[PDB]
Parts: sequence; C-alpha cells; structure tokens
Amino acid sequence: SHVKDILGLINAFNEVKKITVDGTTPITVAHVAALARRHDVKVALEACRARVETCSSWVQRKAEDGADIYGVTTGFGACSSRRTNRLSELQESLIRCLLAGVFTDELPATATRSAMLLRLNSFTYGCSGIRWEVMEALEKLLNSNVSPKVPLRGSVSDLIPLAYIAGLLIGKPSVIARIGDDVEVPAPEALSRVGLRPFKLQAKEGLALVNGTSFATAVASTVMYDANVLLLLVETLCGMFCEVIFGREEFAHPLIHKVKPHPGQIESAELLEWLLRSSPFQELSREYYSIDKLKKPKQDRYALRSSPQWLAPLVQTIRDATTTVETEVNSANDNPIIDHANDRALHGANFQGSAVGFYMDYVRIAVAGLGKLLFAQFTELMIEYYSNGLPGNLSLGPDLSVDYGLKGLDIAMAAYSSELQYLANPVTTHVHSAEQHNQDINSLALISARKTEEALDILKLMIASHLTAMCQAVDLRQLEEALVKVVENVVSTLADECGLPNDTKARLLYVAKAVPVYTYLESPCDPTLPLLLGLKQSCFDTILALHTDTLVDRLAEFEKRLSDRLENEMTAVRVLYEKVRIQGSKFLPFYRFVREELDTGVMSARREQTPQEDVQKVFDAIADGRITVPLLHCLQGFL
Amino acid sequence: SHVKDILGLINAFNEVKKITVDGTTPITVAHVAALARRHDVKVALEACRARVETCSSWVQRKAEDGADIYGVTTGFGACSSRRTNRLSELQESLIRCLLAGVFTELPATATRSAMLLRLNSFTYGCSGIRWEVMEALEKLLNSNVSPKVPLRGSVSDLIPLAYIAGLLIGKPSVIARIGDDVEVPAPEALSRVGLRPFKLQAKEGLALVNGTSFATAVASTVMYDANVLLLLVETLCGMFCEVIFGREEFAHPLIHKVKPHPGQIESAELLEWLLRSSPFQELSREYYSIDKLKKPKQDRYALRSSPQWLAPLVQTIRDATTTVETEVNSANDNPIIDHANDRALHGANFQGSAVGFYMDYVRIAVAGLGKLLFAQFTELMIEYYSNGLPGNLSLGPDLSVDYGLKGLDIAMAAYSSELQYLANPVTTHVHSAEQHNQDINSLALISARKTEEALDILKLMIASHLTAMCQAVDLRQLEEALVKVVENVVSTLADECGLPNDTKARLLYVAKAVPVYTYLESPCDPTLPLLLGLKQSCFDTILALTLVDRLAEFEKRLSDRLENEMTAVRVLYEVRIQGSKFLPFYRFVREELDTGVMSARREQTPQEDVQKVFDAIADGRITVPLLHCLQGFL
Amino acid sequence: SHVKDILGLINAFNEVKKITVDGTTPITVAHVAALARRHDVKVALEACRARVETCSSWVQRKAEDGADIYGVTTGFGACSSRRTNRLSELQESLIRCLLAGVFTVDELPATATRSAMLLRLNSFTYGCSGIRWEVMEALEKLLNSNVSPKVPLRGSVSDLIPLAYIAGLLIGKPSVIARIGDDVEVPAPEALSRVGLRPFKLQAKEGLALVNGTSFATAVASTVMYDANVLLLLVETLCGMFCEVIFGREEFAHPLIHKVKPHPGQIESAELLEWLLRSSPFQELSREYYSIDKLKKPKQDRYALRSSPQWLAPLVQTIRDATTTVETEVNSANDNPIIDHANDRALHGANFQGSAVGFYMDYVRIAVAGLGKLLFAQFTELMIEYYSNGLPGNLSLGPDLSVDYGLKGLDIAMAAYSSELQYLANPVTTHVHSAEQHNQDINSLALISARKTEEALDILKLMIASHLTAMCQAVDLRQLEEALVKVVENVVSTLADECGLPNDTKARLLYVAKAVPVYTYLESPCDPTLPLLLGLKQSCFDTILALHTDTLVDRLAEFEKRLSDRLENEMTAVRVLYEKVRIQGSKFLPFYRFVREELDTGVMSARREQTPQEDVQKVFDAIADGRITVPLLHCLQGF
Ligand SMILES: *N[C@@H](c1ccccc1)C(F)(F)C(=O)O
Ligand SMILES: *N[C@@H](c1ccccc1)C(F)(F)C(=O)O
Ligand SMILES: *N[C@@H](c1ccccc1)C(F)(F)C(=O)O
Repeated sequence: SHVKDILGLINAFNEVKKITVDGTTPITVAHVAALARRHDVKVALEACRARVETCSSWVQRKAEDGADIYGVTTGFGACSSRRTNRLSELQESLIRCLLAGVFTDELPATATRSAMLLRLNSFTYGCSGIRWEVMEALEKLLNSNVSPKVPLRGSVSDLIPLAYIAGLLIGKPSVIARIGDDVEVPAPEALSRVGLRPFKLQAKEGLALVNGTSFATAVASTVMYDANVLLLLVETLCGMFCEVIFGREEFAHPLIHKVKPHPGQIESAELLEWLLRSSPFQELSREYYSIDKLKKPKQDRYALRSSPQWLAPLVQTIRDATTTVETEVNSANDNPIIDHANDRALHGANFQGSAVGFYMDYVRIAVAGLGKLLFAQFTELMIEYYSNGLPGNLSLGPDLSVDYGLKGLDIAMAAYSSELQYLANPVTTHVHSAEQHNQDINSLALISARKTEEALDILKLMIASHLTAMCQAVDLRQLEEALVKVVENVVSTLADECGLPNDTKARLLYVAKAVPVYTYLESPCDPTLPLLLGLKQSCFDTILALHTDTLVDRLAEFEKRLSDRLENEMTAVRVLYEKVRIQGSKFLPFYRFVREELDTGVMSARREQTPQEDVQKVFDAIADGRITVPLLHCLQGFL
Repeated sequence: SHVKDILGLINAFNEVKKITVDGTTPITVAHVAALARRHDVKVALEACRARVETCSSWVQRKAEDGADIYGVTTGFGACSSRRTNRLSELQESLIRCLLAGVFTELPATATRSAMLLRLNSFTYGCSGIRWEVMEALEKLLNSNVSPKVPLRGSVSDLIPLAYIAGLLIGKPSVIARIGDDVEVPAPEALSRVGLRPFKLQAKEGLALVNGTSFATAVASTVMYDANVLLLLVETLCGMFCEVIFGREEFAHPLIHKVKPHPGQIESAELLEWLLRSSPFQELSREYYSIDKLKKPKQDRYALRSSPQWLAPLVQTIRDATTTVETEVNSANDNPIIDHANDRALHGANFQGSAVGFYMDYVRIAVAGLGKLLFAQFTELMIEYYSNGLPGNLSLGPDLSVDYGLKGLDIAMAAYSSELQYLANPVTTHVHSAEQHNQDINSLALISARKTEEALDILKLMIASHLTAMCQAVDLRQLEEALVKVVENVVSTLADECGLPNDTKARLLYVAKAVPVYTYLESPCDPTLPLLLGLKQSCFDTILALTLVDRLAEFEKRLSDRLENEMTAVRVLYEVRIQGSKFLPFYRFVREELDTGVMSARREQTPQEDVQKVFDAIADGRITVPLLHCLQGFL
Repeated sequence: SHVKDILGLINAFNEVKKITVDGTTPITVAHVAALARRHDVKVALEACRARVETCSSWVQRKAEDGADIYGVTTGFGACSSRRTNRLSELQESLIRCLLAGVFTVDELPATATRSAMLLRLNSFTYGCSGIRWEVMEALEKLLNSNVSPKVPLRGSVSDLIPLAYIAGLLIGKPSVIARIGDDVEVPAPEALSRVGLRPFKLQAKEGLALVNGTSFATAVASTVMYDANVLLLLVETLCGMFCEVIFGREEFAHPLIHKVKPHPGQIESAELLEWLLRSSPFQELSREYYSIDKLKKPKQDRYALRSSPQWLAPLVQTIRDATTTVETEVNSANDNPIIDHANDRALHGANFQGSAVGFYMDYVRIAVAGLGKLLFAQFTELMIEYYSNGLPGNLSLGPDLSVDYGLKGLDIAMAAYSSELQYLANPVTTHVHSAEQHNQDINSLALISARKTEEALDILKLMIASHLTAMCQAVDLRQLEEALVKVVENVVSTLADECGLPNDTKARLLYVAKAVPVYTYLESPCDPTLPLLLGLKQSCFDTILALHTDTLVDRLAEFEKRLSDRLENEMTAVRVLYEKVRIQGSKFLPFYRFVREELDTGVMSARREQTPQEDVQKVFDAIADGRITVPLLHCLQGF
C-alpha cells in the first residue's frame, strides 16, 4: 500500500542523521526535506572519488590538448561555433553572464541548500569533470549552513540560480551569502568564515556547476514530501469526517472497490474501512438512522461516499511523481556527459528538467483535487440540512444570534479553494522559444514547482481549518448525546411525577429521542421550537387515543414543570461539558493533540480565543511536521 | 490622449500633500498610491460630518425602536432570519467570527490603503458608523498605525477588514505596526496614539467589514503602476526603433486613421513624435541605402505591429482605471441607509465584481505588454534580426569570453513564461460560499494580487529591456566611430600603395557596407567578412585593369595598422544619443545610476546593472527621465 | 442606456434589407449578423469607385515602373529582401503557398465565410488596397448569389490561410470547392461559371490585398458580439422574472443603492430591473409571504438575485465596449501596405494585426462565463426547497414525488454547462508563438479566440433556455400554490364552523392553513407526520389547554377526521383543473405566453408525456433563431 510507503517517508524524515552521497545510495525526497528543515542533519560525502578524479583529469588533459568539446573548448548555447583555448576565462565568462537575476523575494535558503545537495549528488556519478575538491567544498558549505542569496526568477530549467552557487565557490564579491538565519556577508567573507578559499575555475567547471536541474528538483522534492504527507492526512481525515457527519461506512466496503480496481481507490478505501471498523461514532450513526428511518437519506452525499473514487487518481499522481522526482535527484543532470572509460564526451540534454516540469503540473491539479474534496466536506459540515443534527456553522450558542460559529472559516475555505483551482492551470503549456532560439523547448520546471508549492501552502490552510472544524464537531456530537439523555431523563421522570399513562409516556419519550437537540437548544421550552411542537402534537394524540379533565390537568402540569426544570438541567450539563466516544475512536490522537497538546476548546461566545488563534496552532503543527505524531498514532496497527 | 492622462497621474502622485476626504472630492489611484508609498502624505477628513451624524443617529434610534433591519437587528449572511435586540453583542460576535485568517500577510501599504478606502466610503453618509470612528481611522492613518492582516480568506473583504475593526475595538490578539520598527497588541497601539478602544454600536461591526476596501486598495496601486508601466513600454518602443534600425513609417498617421482604435491612434501619435527628428533614424536611412536590395523592405512585427498591439492594452488599462476609481469613490456597504426617506435599503454594494473582472482583463493586457517586450528583446539579441548589432549585444571583441546579455535573454523567457501563466482568470473559479448564501462572489482581492504579481514581472522585463537598449545605444555609437576608422585606414592605405581610382572606390564601398561587428573580433582574419570583401574587390579590380604588388602591400599594411586603430577608438569610447528624445533615459541609466557599456572589462555583473534600473522603476525615479523625454508632446 | 442600444441592434437586425457598402456608412454587428443569417438581405456596393480605381492604377503603374514596394515588387513576410519584376506570378505564388488548410468536415461555416467576404469587400472601399473595382463587384455578386468557398477551420494566427480560399475562388482554382445555396458544392471554376463570372488574373498587390486582412476573425467576432448583446439583455431581463418566482425583495434594484456605487452597467441594469418589478403582482405575493411568520424568514435574499446588478455591471460594460471595438475593425482598412495615392507613397505597417479583436474576444468570453455563473446560481436556488421560499424541490409538481424528480436532469446539465463554460474562458491571447520564420513574433490569435467565445455563447444559449423553462415551471407552481392555499383555508374555515369549534380555535387553525407552505404536504395532505396536520395538532392541543371538555375533544377529533375525508379531494380537484392569474399582470407575461402558448408546452409532471428535452429544445430553437426577441421586445415596451 502507498500508505506504508508514506509512513516510511515520514519515518525516514524524522530519523535520518547523515545523508550519504556516494554515487550509489539513493537520496529520497524525505532526505532532501530533512536536510532542508532539520539543522542537525549532515551530508557525508563518501570517497566514487577515484571516478571523479579520473573524469576531472581526463577533461583537463583533453582540453589542454586542444580536443573539440562543447562548453570546454567551445562557446556556450547558440554560440557553440566559437572555439577557444582560454580554458579558465571561458568558464569565468559564463558565470559572469549568468549572474543576471534581480531581487524584487528570493529562492529560500531551504531550496538553495537542497539545490547544493542535488548538484553535489550529480557530481558523484563521475560524468561531470568537476574537481573532487569542489565537491568537498560543497559538503563543507552544506554542513556549515552557508548558501548564496538567489533571485527568485530567471530560470526556464537552472542556469541563473546555479550561477550564484558557482559565484559563492569562486568568491564573487557581488554574491551575498547567508550563514544560518541572520548573517549575510559577501562570498569571500563567507568562505573565510568556514575555512575555505575561492576556487579558480578549471576546464568545464563553470558549466558543470550551472548545467543542472538542481533548483527545480530541490523545490519539487520538498513539494513531493509534503504532497505525500498531506495526501495521507486528507485520506485519514475522511474517516474523521464520516464519524462526525454520521456517515455510512459501507462506502469503503472492499467489494465496491475490488470491482473498480484503481490501486488508489482500493488502497484509500482499505484504509478507511479499517479506520471506521468498531467506531463508536459509527455506532451512534447507526442509531441515528434507525429513528425515523424513512424520513432520512438512504445514502450520504458525494464528499464522503465518493471519496475513495475521488482520491484514487490523486494518490496515483502523487506516488508516481515522487518516483519521477527521485529519479531526477539521483541523476547526472549535466552536459557534456564525460564517458572517460571510452575516451569521449557525449553531447546531450540532461539539464532539461521536463520530467519534473510535467509532473509538477500534474501534482498541482491533484492538489487542487484534494482541496475541492476538503471544501466539499467542510461545506456539508456547516449546513444544518446536510449535517444530520449538527448546528449550522457548528455554532454552539445556545444563543445563535450572537454566535455565528465557524462561518468565518467557511468563507475562508471558499477563498482558499478558489485560488487553489486558479493555481492549477499548467505552466508547461507556456514554452517560449528562448536564448537566441537555441532553447526552443524548455521545461519551466522551477516555475511549475514554485506554483505547486504555493498550492500546497493553501492545502495546509484548508487541512488546518477542516481538522479544527472536525474537532468542534466531535465536541458537539458528544454534547448532543449527553443533552438528549438529559431531555429523556427529565421527560421520563416528569411523566412519572405527573401520573401520565404509559401511552402518553411512550409518545413523549419518542419525541425526546427523535428531535435534533440543536434545533431547540437555544430556548428549549419555546412553544415555537421543535421539542415543544413535537410534545404538543403527542399530547393531542394521547387525548384522542385515550378519550379527560384529569388527563388535561396532568398534561398542563407536565408542561409547567418542563418549563421550570428542563432548561436548567440542559444548561448544567453543557456548562459541565465546557469546563466519552472519542476515547474509543481511531481519531482520538487527532482530537487529543488538538485539544490537549495544542490547548484549545469547544468554540463559542464564552471562549475568548479567536478562530484565527485556534486554526493557527493547528496550521503550525501541520507546517512544522508535528501533525505526523497523531497521524502515526492513529495508523498504528494498519497492515 | 491617454498620454496626457497618465502624465497627469504621475504629477498627482508626486505633488499631493493632503488627501481630502469629504464625501465629494474624488480620490484617484494616484492619491491612493501616494498615501501608500509616501509617508509625508496625510489624510484630511473634512467635517460631511452632518450627514454622518444624521445617518448614525437614525441607525441607533431605529435599532432601539426595534426596527427590523438586516445585520442591525438580524443575523448575518445565511442567518438573516434570526432577530435580536442585543445590538452591541450582535456586532461584536461578527468581528469575533471574522478574526479567522492565518499567518502562513497583506502588506502595510495595502492595509493603509484599505483603511483610507473604508474611511472614504463612510463619508457618503450611508453606513451609520459614528463620526468618532472615522476620526480614529484618520488618526490611525496619519500616525502610521496598521493591523497585521493575513493574506488570504477574502472572496471579496470580510476577514481582512475584521482586523481593522479588531484594532479599533482593541482585540488583544490583533497585532498593529507603528511605523516600520514597532509591533504591539492592538490596545497598546491605541493607547500610544491617544485613543481608547471603541464599543461597537448598532451596525458598526458590519459597517467596518462590509466593503471592497482591500480588493480596491490593491487594485488602485495596481492601476497606478499599470498606467505608468504602460506609458514606459509605449515610449521605449521608440528607443527600440532607434537602436534596431527600424523604419519609423510604421507610426504614420494615415495607417492608424484608417484603423482608428483609440489606443492605436494615440500610441502611434506618440511614436511618430518621438522619432520625428531622430539622429538614429537618420543612420537607419543610411543603413538601408547601402545594398538596399539585399535588406528587408519592412521591420518584423515586434516593432512594426506595436501600435496595433498596444491598442487594446492601452484601452483596457485606461478603462480599468475608471472602474477602480468609481469603486474607490463608492459607498461599498450594506444596508445602505436612506435617512432622507426614512428607510434602510438592502442590496449588495459589498460585491467587488466590477473590480474583479477588470483585474482579470488587465492581467491579460499586462501579459500582452510582456509579450511585446519579449519579442523585441529576442530580436535585439540575434544578429540575423538586429541589423548589424552583435549577437547577445556582446562587445567582445573576443566573443569566446563574452556572452553579453545572454543571461538577461534567458531570464526574459522565464519572465514572459510565468507572466502568461498568471494571466488565466481568477473570476471563472467562483465557488458557492458561506452556507450557499454567497453563490456568486467576485474574488477581486485574489485577482488583484495576481495582477500585482504580473506587474512585478513586467517591471523585471522593462528593467532588462531598457538596460539592453542602453547597451545597444553604446554599440551603435561605437559602430559609427569604428566604420569611420576602417574607411580612413582603407582610404589612406590605398593612397600610400598608389592603387588606381577603380580600386579605391571598390575597397571603400566594402569598408562602408560590411557590418563592423561581423569582423571586430579579428579585423584582418582572412576568413572574416572585411577581408573576404576586400579580396573579392581586388580580384575584380585586376580583371577590370606591379598592380598585384601594390595590392599585396595594401593587404599587409592593413594587417599591421587596422586592428590597432580600431582598438584605439574602442578603448577611448570605453554622439547621436545627444540629439535623441531618449537621451534622458540613456543619461539616467549611464550617469545617474553610474553604469557603462557591458563587457568582460567591466567588473559589474548584469545583476548589478539591472538591479539599479529595476529599483528606479520600482520606486518611481524612472518617471523623471520619462517626463523629460515626453516634454513638449501635446 | 445600453438597453436602448441593444434594442436598436435587434431592430436593425430584423429590419435591414440592403447593406450599403460605400466607404463611409458604418457596418454594424447587426448588419453583419443579418447578412450571415437572413438570405433575403443583399449587399449594395455603391459606385468610392473613383478612389478605388485611382488606387489600383497607381499600384499597377508603380509596380510596372519598378517601384520598390512590399508585397508588390517584393517577397512576402520574412522574405521581404527578395525583389522581383514578376508582378502576377508573385501574387499567384502567395495564393498557392497559402492554400494550406486541411479539412478534418470541420470548416468555417458559410455564415462566417460570407461575413468575411463582406468585411473584405468593405476594407477595399476605403481605397487604400489597390484592388480592381471589378474584383469588388465580383465579391458583391458572389455574396448576392450565395456562393462561398469551403474553408478549413484552422491555420490562421490572425487571416492569411482562410482568406486564400476566397482568393482561390476568384482566380478559379480547381482545388477550391464552392457552395451555391445549401445543397450544391462544385469546384471553383464551375461556381464562377454559374454566376456569369470568369476567373480573375491577379494584378500587382491583388493576391496580398485579398489575404492580408482580419476578415475571418472579425466576421466571427461580429456575430459573437451581436449574440452577446442580445443574450446579455435577455439575462438581465430574466433576473426580474427570477425575482418574481423566487419571492425576491425588489428593493435590491432601488436607484439609490446604485447611484451610490455608480458603475454604468450597475445603474443601467438596476434601472431596468426596478422598472420590470414596479407594480408586479408577484412582488405583491412576495410582500404577503414575508408578512406571515416574518421573524422565521430571511430578511435578505441570497446573492444570485440581490447582487445581480453589481455582478452584471462589468459584464454589460465589457460586452458594450467590445461591440465598439469589433465595429471599428469591421470599418477599417485592414491591409498592408496602405496606399496613400494622394501623396504617392505606399505606407508599411501592420493593419492586418487583429489584436484589438483578439484581446476583446478574451475579455468577452470571461464576461460570458460570468453570465453563465449568474444563471447557474439562480437555477440552483430554484431547485432547492430550502432557498426557494415554498417551491418544491426540483420544481416537482408530483404530487407523488417518489415518481417525479422534476427538473433534476436540467439541474445536472446546468452544472455541466457552467463547468465547461468556465474552462473555455481561459485566454487564447496568452499563447502567442513566434511564427513565420520568426517574422510574426507577436500575433493576435483573434480567430481562435473568437471561435472559443462563440463556443461559450452556444453553452450560454443552452443555459438561458433551461433557466427560462424552469421559471415558466415556477410561474405555474406559484399560481397553483395560491389557488391551493385558498382551498385549504376554505375547507379549514367551513369545517371549523360545522364542527362547532370556538372562534379562537378557528382563528388558530386558519393561521396554520395560511402559514404552512402547501408544497410541504401536497403529497398527502392528511398525513399526520406532514406539516399541515403537525400544525393543526399543536393548535388543537393549545385550544384544549386555553379553554380548559369532552364535547370540545369530540368536535376536535371530528374536525381532524372530516378534514381527512375532504381536503385531499378538494386539493386534487383544483390541481387537476389547473393542469386542464398573476402572470397576466406581470411584465413577463410575453415570456410565459411565448413558451406556453406559442411553443405549445405545459406544467411539467409525470402526466405530461413530453420530456424535458422536448420542452427545452423548443425554447433553445427560439433563442437560436431570434424568435425570442419578440417576447423580449413586448416585455420591454415602454421602457
Ligand atoms: N544548456 C545550454 C546552455 C546555454 C547557454 C549557456 C550555457 C548552457 C546548452 F544547451 F547549450 C548546453 O550547455 O548544452
Ligand atoms: N456580505 C454578507 C455577509 C455575510 C456574513 C457576515 C457578514 C456579511 C451579506 F450579504 F449577508 C450582507 O452583509 O449583506
Ligand atoms: N502579414 C505578413 C505576411 C506574411 C507572409 C505572407 C503574406 C503576408 C507581412 F507582415 F509580411 C505583411 O504582409 O506585411
């Protein structure tokens, strides 16, 4: 299952200490994300050294002998006609040319350090002709938290942004470098602060430094790591959605999916069946539909019932794109490719980031699809007509005139989904004929990756809101159960006290179980609201069925005492709740994490924290990966 | 002409000191942009006080009498069937509910603009907000105090506007800036400016949030920038004509009279004027008179089709400006209080659809502007299309270690590519929102943000284009001086070697005809075009007529003398622009910004040079050379 | 008001008999549309003949004398360096090379081809082109004889290739096929033969003059803009009909709301709507509806109605502004070079660039998507009982709703229509390729854009047809509703008397009869679990308590039993009778009367044999062929 794969990714992200780069051990997207986000993670370049020196020595030797080789004894790009024996100055001129970005905004340090690792990895294959020593310098800069400041834009995929890494290595004074989060110094000073001296570029070295896909793939790696975690988070929370909305778990039955066997359909449903088996909320759901069965929907709306079919292509896109991105991480993306064993330089296009670009477009569409699912679920949850007993906007009230609940989060979810759908148009359809028409196809992979990343930022917001709304719903469902029991108690005991016959008592107790408590919580004894309406109906029917002056007297008394006692008793239990079925739920880790670890409570006019303050905490734990602890606790035992 | 209107906008932006907000005087996109960007610009709220207090008094009194008015004695949005007499509590619960954004922010410029636009809406006397709240808004604006507001959450501007209301009522969770250096909770910010937290009266929560102030705020600075960058692009089309050796006839008035799209006539009229007595157009005429029948009859589209192309772009940007200003000067609020007729009117003036739709159109027009720049830049970089200029505008002379503006060229493709992507519409992604109450919504703030991102890219593209054109000016000027040397060296050496008149004429024609940048790298290289032509001539002069000895001696003396004298004038160089209308631009970039001709001998990177030009564009210093260049156009 | 302008367009389209083509009288989008769609409409070329002949002889002389002029003594496009004295062969070679379309048949329709021939003929009258007058006469004759070349759909970046087929017809190319009327296709030489024409031999500049125009893009844009104006006015108008059926509050259109936010399209649409709804018999019912249980019902309408003027504003402005732009292009010399024979120069420019039309086509497609979304939102409210203020879900008459799903099929199709429409509204203009050996490094793509906007308008017609059909259903449901409520009242009133109930009981019961939405219990009026008997039971119990006996209870039980006997019979009778009025006082009467009487339809139900397709097809056909303008004009009479 993809579920097990994603769990392995989260484990690797958490547990990796050294990233070994040796030209043989694969670097995964978890490794890239770990390097970028966890400062205790170090790069260990293992001495493929012989292969590198061999390649490097071949290049220098051949260049000096006057061999004809692109970008070493030849001009660059559309200028490959121009030959030269000015080996170093040819390389320096390229870097000077490519230091051509503008600060408007920058590629963040996380992406720049990731790009550095990716470039370093490419070099390990022994095809590039770069000096081993430059590789050691990359390792040292990576482990010392040194990275150049890089302009956001200018790559069609990543000459310009990689030129800043080359600019660092040769100590260009105009190249500003970061050391940790605050220090910014010129490149020479930065090299000095970490025990390095500027390099003088040898044959092919300028080009080797710049002629890769390191930036597009760096962003695509963290994008894919996040896509995997958030995918699993959304699949998992579909079960939590089912629990609070009173869904029918049958939607995830294995025969339905065996019979329409998209791998992502089978796998998501398998997860969901397991999550909802033995659920105490599904137990309540079954109870709910047994009361007035033929007045209630036979099936759920699509946002739940159709989730495994919806998720299927989304699962598959995110999983296949991960593979594609990792193939690029672990490639010699460079040109020429030096085939030193066979004494030749091979002329190709390994710098072309098209596999990443196209998959970035696809993933952005899948992410939009995840957002739409979240939006549809959130929309059902806010509307009384579709929420099977829950109050509109998940407003606790009881005074709804001064409690609009999660209406602000509802509006925001629409704004999120809308921008997310816009973002999901492709970048790859906008290929311009570039660089004196030499680059007449180009991948735009970094631009695409950047947009998929922005889409995932919005998805995090939507997940944060959704999970916050669902924790509200858990509290509302547990309070609902407790309040219905109080109503039943009060109605039952007042029926006894008033000497009402069994017929009357049976009718009144049915109304107490049947009518949704949130339709009358605001004013429980309001003769205009559903509880008294149902009770008055039953009282007329009891009179007719039993048909007298004694009975009417007693029913009038039952009503006076209900008016005296019921509201206080409902207030007592709600005030107590404010100051249990989730305990048997597989989503307990999520609820406990949000309520206890993050320190939140049921949202109402009495809790002084704003919706912002609640959702911000949940968002921050999604953003910084702490959300994976309750996720992993929730899924332990599965397969 | 729109050119006058845009110059009027630039002047207003530069000259405004006080923005009077009085319920009658229009606020323009220049006023808004000036407030946002110039800290010395102050708001002056003019005591329209009478109509504010009447409206305010009417709302509170009716609400206390128990009149049934939406959002004053009723629930909000889809909850409008719930009635209540809890007047202040109703308003407070709205703000609480709307403090629902997340920091993953809208900038201070946008926030202050939103504050001004809300204050402006209130002056029309339809909102029922207290005058005192308006005074607090004016004081907050002049004191540089602004709430920190989350970027996202509006479908257009409830959530972002709730942070301004949060500040005004002293919500502890709301953080305010005081200048650029201070951040404090809202109550502390109010304290430091001598204000007390407000207690919301009837309709006051809703009045503060029920506007289009953030969408319209971002759209105002978007439109100011779009006008200025539009004029800049149109103007620079003329500089492009000059450096590329274009034919100015493309801007002839009859061509456009006969296809009279207003943007087409007006842009062409500007271009005709810019190029009228051009020294560079004089060179262009000289260039095409040499081997006339081996050279293009017409320019390629990026120049020749520029007025036709600019036409819808001018018109879209002009029309969108009108629309945005109408919104700036509107009572965007609901209910609308018609106190003169004793009624509250229920409608949808909070709906930012005029702004949203026009934001979609302008982003498409900005993409069209970027495409034009990209096409022009591409031509400039390719020797086949640049009429004598070297590839990548590389000075060399050693082209093997000078790749010129190739970096900038690649970047231009990246800029255009992302720009074209951005220009898809936001307005087609309408979701049925807020318990299906908001089943149409404008998404205007989101659209405005994307158009703003598009303009950021356009600024990058303009900075690059202008920088290349300055490079190209230097290269055209060097070219003229180099050709004169070649001619002089050829002429004097022909004399010394005592060659016949037949010979001297053939060689001097070659010296005038072959483009100098084809052979600058190695002037006497026998495989390069100068000596190729010279050898052709020498064979022809032999067929047409010792003579051989005098020709071989010529070729040896040229081989010794020429490159040295070419290097001399080049090194000296390291003028026609003095007579050009684009002199202010060249002088601005070269002298004021302190730059020079780009080459391997210049230590400054392309980044360093383009950054200065970009910064001047971003901060509006570029309008000085722009206004000088346009001086006298009417 | 734009309303006056559009009514003007419609009048002109219906009334024009001859389109005068004279070089100074403007051709409007209505004239183009009338030529394309009404075959009795004729072209009249008015002998401008002088300046034309001056121009063509000027060009011929200059060319013969060897003057250097692009495309006359010069190669084309990127080949303009090449000179030639081969005047006719040059023009012949252009046409041969431009005959390069492929039939996939998909083709530009005859309507667009004939419109394009008109527009080319028009450009020529300005006397800048150098075409012979006799070629112009030939074009007039082909137009008046209904002869058109068959033109491949694609190939233009805007209209060399498509226009080459008109040129191919004129010179008698055997490979060019021509239509004569609707039933005949013959090769070009035979088509010319049949209308008394001989093949032309191209003179200097004539091949180029024929092909170097924006004729096809502008032809499709003209009929697009004509349709966009009509459909816009229709949508605006039908917003008023929506208010009437949905029980809206006409206040949303009050002139002060819009004076205070004065976007011209906002004021003008609201002005129309205020007028349409003033003194409305349906608005009278709406006012009564909200006066009953006032405080249980929404204070404001949802956005699809109340925000319609604000939504329409930019849509109106875009469509009106694009009409001007397109008409400026229709009335232009789109050709190059432009011959200024007065001053003996050929001016070299780019009037063939269709950018003005291209960019506006993109804007209008966006505006049309906005119109679709407005209809989709309104339609959605109408289908949902929770938002329709008493109307049954899906506008199902029933009464047995288990076998009548009403307009659910139309509801589903409306989502399918809107979805594709929103997709179409992405820009074409952002996809500029550097074309024609990099000569055309900007190009408008106007024809491609115009085609997409036309497709968008096809879908909008479908949506309007559905929306109008639904609102006529709703009219019937509202009128039946009023009749049914009066019967319930009468039966309850008289039965209360006859059962000897007290006056306070009678009054309580009559309140229930007035207040309960009849469509909530029509299925089974005396079902004890449905809202009528629910309210009656509550009222009966309250009566017993208030007057608190055995006689009262007997009479109340009798009342319930007898209502159970009579009410359904009476309700069935008035419904059956209705299937066998306030619309008569409504400004929308001509729409209802057009759809019901002239198109021969009825209330939709399980008893009507016609499918929704059959009903919507008729309305769609009427929208497509302009018959819908008849009730539009009647409705708007006096505005
Ligand atoms: N990636 C291309 C290039 C273009 C300009 C400067 C450096 C590199 C290339 F295709 F030419 C290549 O390096 O192979
Ligand atoms: N703008 C809408 C609204 C919705 C929720 C909270 C505040 C405001 C509205 F349509 F209902 C309105 O204010 O008119
Ligand atoms: N429209 C262009 C052209 C290109 C190829 C064949 C005919 C015409 C042109 F720009 F070159 C022109 O005709 O002006």
